[PDB]
Amino acid sequence: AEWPRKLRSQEWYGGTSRDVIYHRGWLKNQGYPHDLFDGRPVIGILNTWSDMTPCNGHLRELAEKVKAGVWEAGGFPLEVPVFSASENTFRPTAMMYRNLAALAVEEAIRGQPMDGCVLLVGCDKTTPSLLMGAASCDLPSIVVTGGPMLNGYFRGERVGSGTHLWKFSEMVKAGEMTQAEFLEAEASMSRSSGTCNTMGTASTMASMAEALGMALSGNAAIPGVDSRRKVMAQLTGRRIVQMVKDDLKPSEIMTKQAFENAIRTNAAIGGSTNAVIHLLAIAGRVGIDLSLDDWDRCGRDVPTIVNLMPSGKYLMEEFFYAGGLPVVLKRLGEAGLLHKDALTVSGETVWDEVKDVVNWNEDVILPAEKALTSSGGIVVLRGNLAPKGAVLKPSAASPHLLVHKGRAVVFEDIDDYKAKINDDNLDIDENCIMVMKNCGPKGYPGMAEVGNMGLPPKVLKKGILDMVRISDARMSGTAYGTVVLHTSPEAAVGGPLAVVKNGDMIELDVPNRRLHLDISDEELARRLAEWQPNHDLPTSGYAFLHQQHVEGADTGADLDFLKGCRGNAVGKDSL
Amino acid sequence: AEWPRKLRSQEWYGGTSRDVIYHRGWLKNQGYPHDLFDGRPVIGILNTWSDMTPCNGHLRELAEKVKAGVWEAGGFPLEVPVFSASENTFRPTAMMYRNLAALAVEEAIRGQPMDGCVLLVGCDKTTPSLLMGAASCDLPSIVVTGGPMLNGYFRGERVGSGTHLWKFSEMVKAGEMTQAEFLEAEASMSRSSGTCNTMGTASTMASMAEALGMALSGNAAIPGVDSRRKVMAQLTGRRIVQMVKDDLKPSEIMTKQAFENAIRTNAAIGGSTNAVIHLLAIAGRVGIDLSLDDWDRCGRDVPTIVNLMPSGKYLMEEFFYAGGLPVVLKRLGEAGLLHKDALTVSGETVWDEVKDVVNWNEDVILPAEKALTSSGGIVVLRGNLAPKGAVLKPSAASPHLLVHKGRAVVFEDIDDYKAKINDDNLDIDENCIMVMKNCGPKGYPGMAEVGNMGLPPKVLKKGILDMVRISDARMSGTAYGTVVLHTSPEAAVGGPLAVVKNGDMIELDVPNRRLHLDISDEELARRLAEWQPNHDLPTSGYAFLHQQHVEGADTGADLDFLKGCRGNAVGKDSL
Amino acid sequence: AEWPRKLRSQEWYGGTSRDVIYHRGWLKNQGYPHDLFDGRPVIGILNTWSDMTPCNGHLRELAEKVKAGVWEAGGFPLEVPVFSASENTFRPTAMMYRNLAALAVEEAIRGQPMDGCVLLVGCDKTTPSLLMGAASCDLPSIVVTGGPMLNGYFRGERVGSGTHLWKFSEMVKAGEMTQAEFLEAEASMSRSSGTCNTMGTASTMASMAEALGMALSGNAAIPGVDSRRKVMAQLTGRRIVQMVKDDLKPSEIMTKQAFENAIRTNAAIGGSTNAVIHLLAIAGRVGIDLSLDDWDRCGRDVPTIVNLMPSGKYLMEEFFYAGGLPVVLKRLGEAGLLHKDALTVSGETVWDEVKDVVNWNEDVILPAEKALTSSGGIVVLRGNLAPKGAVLKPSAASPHLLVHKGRAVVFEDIDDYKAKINDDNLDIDENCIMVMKNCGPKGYPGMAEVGNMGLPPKVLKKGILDMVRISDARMSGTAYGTVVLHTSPEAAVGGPLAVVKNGDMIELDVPNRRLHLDISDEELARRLAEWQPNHDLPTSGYAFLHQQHVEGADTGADLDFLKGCRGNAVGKDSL
Ligand code: FES
Ligand code: FES
Ligand code: FES
Ligand SMILES: [Mg+2]
Ligand SMILES: [Mg+2]
Ligand SMILES: [Mg+2]
Repeated sequence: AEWPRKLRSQEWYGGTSRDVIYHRGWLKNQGYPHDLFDGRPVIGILNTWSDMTPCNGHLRELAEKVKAGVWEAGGFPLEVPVFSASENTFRPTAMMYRNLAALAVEEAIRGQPMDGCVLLVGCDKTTPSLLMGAASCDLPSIVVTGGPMLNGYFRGERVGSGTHLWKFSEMVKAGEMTQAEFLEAEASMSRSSGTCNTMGTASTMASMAEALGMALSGNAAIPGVDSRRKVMAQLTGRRIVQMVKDDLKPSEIMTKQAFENAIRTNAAIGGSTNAVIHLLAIAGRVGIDLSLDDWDRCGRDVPTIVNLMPSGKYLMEEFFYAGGLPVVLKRLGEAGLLHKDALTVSGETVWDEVKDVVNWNEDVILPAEKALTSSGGIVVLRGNLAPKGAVLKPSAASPHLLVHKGRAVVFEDIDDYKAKINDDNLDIDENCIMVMKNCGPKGYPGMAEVGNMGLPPKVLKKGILDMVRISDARMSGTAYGTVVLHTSPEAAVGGPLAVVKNGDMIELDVPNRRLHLDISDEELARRLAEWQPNHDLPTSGYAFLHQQHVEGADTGADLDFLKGCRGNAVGKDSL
Repeated sequence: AEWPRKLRSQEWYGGTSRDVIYHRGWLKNQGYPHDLFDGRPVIGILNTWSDMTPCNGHLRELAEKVKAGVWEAGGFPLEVPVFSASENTFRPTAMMYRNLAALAVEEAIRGQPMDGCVLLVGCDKTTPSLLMGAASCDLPSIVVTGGPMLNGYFRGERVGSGTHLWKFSEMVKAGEMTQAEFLEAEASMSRSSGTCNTMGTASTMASMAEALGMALSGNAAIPGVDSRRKVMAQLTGRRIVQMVKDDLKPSEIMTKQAFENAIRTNAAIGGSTNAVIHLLAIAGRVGIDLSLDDWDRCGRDVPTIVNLMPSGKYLMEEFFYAGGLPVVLKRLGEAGLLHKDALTVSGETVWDEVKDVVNWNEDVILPAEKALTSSGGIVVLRGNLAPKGAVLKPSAASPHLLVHKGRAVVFEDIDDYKAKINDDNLDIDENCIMVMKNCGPKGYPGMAEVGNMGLPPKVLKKGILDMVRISDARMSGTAYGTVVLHTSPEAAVGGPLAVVKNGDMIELDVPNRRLHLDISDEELARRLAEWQPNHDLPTSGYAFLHQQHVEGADTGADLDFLKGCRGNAVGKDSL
Repeated sequence: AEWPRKLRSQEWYGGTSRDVIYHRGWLKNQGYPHDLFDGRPVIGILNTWSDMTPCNGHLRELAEKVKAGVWEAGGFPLEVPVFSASENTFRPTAMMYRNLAALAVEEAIRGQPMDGCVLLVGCDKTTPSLLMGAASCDLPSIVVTGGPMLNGYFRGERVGSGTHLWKFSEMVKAGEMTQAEFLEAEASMSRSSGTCNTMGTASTMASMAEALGMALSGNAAIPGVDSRRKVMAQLTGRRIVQMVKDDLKPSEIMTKQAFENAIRTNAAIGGSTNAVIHLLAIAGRVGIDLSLDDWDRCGRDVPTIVNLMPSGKYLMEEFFYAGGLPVVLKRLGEAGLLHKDALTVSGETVWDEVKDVVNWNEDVILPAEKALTSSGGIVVLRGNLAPKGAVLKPSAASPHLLVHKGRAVVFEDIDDYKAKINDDNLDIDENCIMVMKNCGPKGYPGMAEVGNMGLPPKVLKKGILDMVRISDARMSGTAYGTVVLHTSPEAAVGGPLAVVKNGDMIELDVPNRRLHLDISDEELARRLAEWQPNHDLPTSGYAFLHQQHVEGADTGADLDFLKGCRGNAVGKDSL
């Protein structure tokens, strides 16, 4: 596009009408030179900082670095806080507030005199909520990630965010650790400012951001407190001004190719199962046709080569010193698995960004023959038990359980699980299949990370730590096990998983992508004909709104009316 | 000056040596793009903010604005706290520490990789101490003034910072007010963030710096919380980068013409007497030839026209709304009393910055025919009693006492004064002459603002509020009365003032600039013969340093070994 | 100590006089409830933060954490920036300004209404300068250390702060490495906020302050960006308030035993040679008699068990995770080498603080029988060549060189060596004694860190990296080799070292603490008798102050008029 030209902020700040004396005159009450309003690019810095989002606790400092970049680059920077859907404070689950955050972000961008956006995110759900909202305006935008925490440690041994909460609490159930030992691990578990240091949802959506092209190369793995995270922020501030002038919009970056790059990247890094739901959501805002079948297709025969927990051994620091995601993207290109000419916010293709990087540790970023799995992509299972799809993370499942048939042990909701799971009389053993209902988008409500249900203590004491588990919930990106997730449609809407009865037999078969309830079709229609809701039914509030409008996990669990891209047209004026 | 060129900051940050890797490499630990060390101007922003300098309490917010401007102009901003000699916390008196703060500032500038300086100041002694430090280096520098507080308000009346502290405290012991009522005025007295709102030292020094050309036009009177003060700071951050490229140095702005512009401006505004001391010290560092007589000469027949406490009626807000110092300066050029071609930090002559401005309240900036005084300049008296000079602020004195003769009532030090003044048995009437010694630079120590002695209560209860007062002390810029100050040599070093005796007659003659002790030259000669120095001289500490090196107030009371300009040659390196 | 009682801040802020109405009314312009002036402890938070002290980059965040603690404990926190003698910026050498900064710190304490102090330090010379300053007032004070940077890395390997600086630049001279390779490591060398991460001066002075009891247990090794740094700062804020109420003064803490504890801790951790100078300076302000001989006696037979560069293999991170200084202090006590009853700022004895900690890594905090050295204490050599003492750090020297005789190669000043060192025709071998003069306190001036002269490139290429080097300079605490330092008296004040000529025989016998010039008493007699002092002594500014008053390195290189403790009596009032 051509420059100079009238950007949308001049609808507020250019000219001489009483309307612009009002807008420009009132903002000057903070000491701004008059020429800031001359039509140079006005940059919104959307900031999800918050004392109650501790994973992003340093993003105010990151914001100052972005500002200096905009100043240098000739723009007018302005910081705008936005909804921070913090993973560790929000109950019933931060997943419930992702759409709300996206709503507020979209309105905050379109409603106000900003020409381009910088999106400062970190904790799990902040990255997709802000990308969803900016995609619905399609103004030039760029991601700055806060970064992982440093390695935690306990008893001279490496500890990873989340993954060891599962390990320790199971160990405690198995009699291999006391709750007091667990407590002492607390102080050194999260011990710098940043996001979970395993390959959880935070680290995955940072990789997805980088691999879509929405952040400068290297953005994903730089530790939160590392000097170069602040360099990257300043340089992002410089770039965005230039991006506005050129008019490099999100819709030119996140192409079908870009989404396929991010999908094969999730296989390579052992990405979290929530990337499936978020990438779908984000694509539904950009306007790209993207389905569960693209996920399954693209991740097939892509080895998981990044050696981090929960699938592997190390944490985010090692991955960063190994060279980070640009080394994964070079590999994907080297193996012919990359759209090399995808565009990035830098204005270079992904290949031209990464072509010359170096793997500094083949124990962290593995050679293709020593991968954790030769087909690392998440698998989509279908069948009468999950007619709209269900997913599993192969890089952290048990091989002997990937095909398995056992007797169903049913929990009607999460409170049903917590009541029975420790009962020593619970009729369950290691061959059984644990099934849980009503933990989906409408059922939980919010689709909580509870599908990685803990094992019966009496199985754990035989030294068995895995079992086939099925639910319509999610699990943490930090979790592991042979867990079948996102079962669609969810029970709370009369999907077949609502009618599963104890004793029923179920067949899992990953190679044939098959999830089967072994009852006749007559018995199924009969059970389903008697379905009813067995979950909470809100009468008002945002909970009501969510209950009425949230789609299923198989499409991204967006709100139906919030789908797609609504543009950035300035409204009528306010006076 | 050649641009581009290698600036002194490149001695630390330019090239590929082991030494440059150390220096550049370490600063980089804060997140700085490598191109910031490529030779752009590095701008040190010297901040006198401290939680214990309340008058300067908003300087952090101002420093951020200076940084923004620097980034804009393409320099490299680095904030650098420096000693803040707060007038209302430091005891025995901030004056003692003025030189200490100029020493620290001078070394902080030369010892580190600044190419130009920004001087963030406010409270009384911060302005002179930072200007003294920078003059001794002569790197491109520029001033940002903190700004005066809003008006105080007690019982619907205007209350002024300082001036009403003396008015109220004398009314208390006159029997016209109670301390209880004095205390009620407290919280509405100093009720915004900034300096004293009268025409005191901070308002005078702010004007001095503008009048010298060391600060952008309009700097002195903007209220501290007025949004146009932050605008001023941002524009100053832009322009310091350009002065470094151009090499606009302090020696080039503070010429002799500049200093006379300053002296004539001080008479026009009825400025603080401390302006005399501070300005002699500053010219002491630039190396300009400036003397007491220059002061008497230049303020002669310059009418005081700024109707502000303590000479006049209103406060700094009123001054700012009428037009601030630019009006005053223009009137000086219209009157033939301005060096119109003296150059300023802006690159323009002073006349060019002021010649078009508009006086918006002649009740505040008075026309010459209504001037508070016809000869507004501070006067210098000489005579056997002050061989090296004493000063008096006529625009806040009583005309009928400017020629007076009377009986000496003599106080040996400040304890003796406090011990005697309120004694109704003291032989004193309104026609006597109050004399105090041992309050000078070495005597007090530090030359405290105690020269405006309170009158004896019994005189005050006659409705009388002015008597002639002589001492070696200073007085606040906010004080008033017919007060003879800065008497040199001070008693502590054996000046004539030391041998004045109760009952001696003294003659004050201001038109003839005479201050005469009426005793025979043989009698004064022998009285001095028995003079002995003070006891309990400080044997160690800064107090020791000050006792050995401070000069008399007749020259600026700098330290003898700190006079002059030592330049800005980079030192040897530390490895 | 009685509580409640009148603290010294009430001299400014208690009661009803106009003097107090001025002090208290003016600070209230920043918005403080009246009751904050009720006499609760006013805590001065002395901050050495500065954009030009990048090693202390985060101390503003730490200051806020301290304030919060002071609020919680019921005090009135006020932050006061103070001189910041940044090692990586100041030139000629930050050591020149260590006393300047102590001067400022002292006056800012006694001159303002603070009842207690928190010292926020990091970079080498900040820790000692605020400790000297606070020692000369004796108000209750407590230290907060910034903390070290995270490990650096190059080519997947660990790089140490400063230590790898000397290492790499010597490999370039010996042909094993290019300047351009050197430059690549720079971006990953200093990669988080904090101090040098070897066992250098900052690490050592932080350890000395914990060893002294002047800082809370664990204070020393917590990295800058580690979340327990912020906890410690808030815990310190709480504690100082109580210290003021109890009146726990530094003279109560920094006892002879406490200094012994510090000297022995230095040996155990292989600390910097600069601790010898800084500890004596600090003792000179407290009034405790302490000598170079105390040093030699106390470190004898104390093995260095901390296996960090430059002496060992690892960095501060690993030291932190092994258990830090508490584990070291604990071991001294287990070996009978600890004053277990020395009292700390917490009101507990050191042994009571550390007696239960756990060594979490025997490779980093070694067992005695695996120590780097069995007698790790710094050694004090005497002899005709250093009649007043010289020092050497055994834990990082070559043992075959601790008893050696050789021909002297004499550089008369740092410019002399800089011109001679890389000339292949320089007559020198791996058995000569590199001697260099005129780098002492007065000579450099400021006693730069240059005693560890880079070897002759032709020797380095034979694969030799160590030679006996002797001077009156310091070296970096990150330095290694068989280096003799602080040779007293210095050459510039006519000490023997001044007169060595090439070819003189010098003997170094460390086990016998002897350093000998092999010439006749008469020939040395004659040599000195015709010695002239340096020409071009500085005649103004701080350089003159320094030339006139700095004592020798053998007493800590204070200024003579600053030694001792002048207390905290509030001065006369300013009005
Ligand atoms: S809890 Fe915030 S990233 Fe996991
Ligand atoms: S006390 Fe600060 S300007 Fe008067
Ligand atoms: S340069 Fe600051 S600790 Fe080394
Ligand atoms: Mg999550
Ligand atoms: Mg004053
Ligand atoms: Mg050092």
